[PDB]
Amino acid sequence: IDPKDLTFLKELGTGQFGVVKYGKWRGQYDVAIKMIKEGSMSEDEFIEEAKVMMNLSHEKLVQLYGVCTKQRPIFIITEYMANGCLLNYLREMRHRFQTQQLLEMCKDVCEAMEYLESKQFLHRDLAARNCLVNDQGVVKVSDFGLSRYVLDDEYTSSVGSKFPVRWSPPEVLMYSKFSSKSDIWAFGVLMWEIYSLGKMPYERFTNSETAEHIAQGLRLYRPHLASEKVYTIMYSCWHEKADERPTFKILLSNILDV
Amino acid sequence: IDPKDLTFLKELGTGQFGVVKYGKWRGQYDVAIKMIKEGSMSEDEFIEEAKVMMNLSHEKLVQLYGVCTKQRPIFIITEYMANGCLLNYLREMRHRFQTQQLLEMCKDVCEAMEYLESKQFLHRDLAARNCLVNDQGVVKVSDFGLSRYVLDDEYTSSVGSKFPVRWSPPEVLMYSKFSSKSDIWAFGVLMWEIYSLGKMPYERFTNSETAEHIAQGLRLYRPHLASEKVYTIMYSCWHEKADERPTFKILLSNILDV
Repeated sequence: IDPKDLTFLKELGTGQFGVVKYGKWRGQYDVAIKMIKEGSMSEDEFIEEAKVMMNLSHEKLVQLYGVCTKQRPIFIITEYMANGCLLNYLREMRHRFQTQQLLEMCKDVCEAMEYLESKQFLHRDLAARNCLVNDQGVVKVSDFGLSRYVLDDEYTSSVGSKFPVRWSPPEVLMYSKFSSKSDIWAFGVLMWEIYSLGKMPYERFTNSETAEHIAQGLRLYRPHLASEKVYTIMYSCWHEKADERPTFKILLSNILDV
Repeated sequence: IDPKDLTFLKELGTGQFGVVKYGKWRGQYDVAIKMIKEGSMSEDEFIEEAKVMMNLSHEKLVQLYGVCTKQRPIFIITEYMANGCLLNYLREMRHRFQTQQLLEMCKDVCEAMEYLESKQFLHRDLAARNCLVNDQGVVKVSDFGLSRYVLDDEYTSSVGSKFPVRWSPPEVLMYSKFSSKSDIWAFGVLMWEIYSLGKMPYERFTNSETAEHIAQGLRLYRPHLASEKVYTIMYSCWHEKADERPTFKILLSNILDV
């Protein structure tokens, strides 16, 4: 797909596969190049997923411009985000953050998650680490792709694994019950990450300890920067009964009038 | 611990935790700084494994210098390797090798592996992608960070996410039974990678067909740049019956004999 030759300057780092560099595609589009390894991925494996992900377009989703559908480290080309990942942004030196802009971030993410919701597309791993910020301060969700879809009512996929845990519903922390409502739980933790200015969820807990506590009733406390209403919103995402959880559509409305 | 008395440069090697970056340490030690991430993994956790890794040392093992687990993002500095990973090395400008350079590389890796074996430390992910090459052309094995210094000879794990199936023996393919002989198998495949000049194992297969292929007792074909003798040593690594697969000391003695 992507004409393998384009401008290239430095690199960025890593997300879910390998090294992501930087360059200019079509002499007008700034891009980040996601590299794999010619010993795992292939032009025949992701062709399906590539087309499907390109079906995902929204100003709040980091866009996949194209992929080098050939063989060797797959040179996938995405939207260059000048300010890096949200996690590093929140902790930014000069913490000049007002609740006004803090909420805007939750809004940018919610809009993106809202359209993914509508499009019936699960993110699987929603967290501030998987969100990028561009030169304008706009937060857009990325690291989606191998992120699941849905079918009759659920699935299984890779049996046995290590999930992020903190951003996961008690359902998944035990028998990996991923659903439309799984991303909802993680979105609340993300909101928490936002109002926490980068604070890692469940700090002072281990993964095994965090897992046991969520089931018993343990939840995230209100961050000093969040208002009572903002805490209500993020907390609606954590009902152990997935059915009682709101949609990104509702989550979007409530956020718009806080 | 390590006070950040480093500078900054550019892109570098990767690992399942992430990529690394360039800098100089305590005068003139070229280092590649890897991130473990923010909060996710805590200072206390890595401390043990850090002590354990720094106790490892062989000129054919990429050395860990220190840990910068200073609350915020945990960093690790390993020795910088100018030519990058062996996989990239095998395909790039250096492509024009000779059997002499191919066997030398297998020896470098077998020297580092024999050493790990004597220290009961297993490398659960040996592949060409995990080896790095310095400016002298020396090949060193890396990314054995998460690897386990298993006290007991039989090893059990947690497992999930995905598996580098193309370098795994059937008992790892079936229930993650890693041991010394699991590395031997993976090393044997690495040899096939060296000799086929950086080609991916079973590229027309899928992770599932590869498992079926191995289940039939079939392995990786003799590459045109390997003698019947060189093929005999790598082929031994894939015996199926774990106890019929040679030790790294024997493999190294085989390699030397020529």
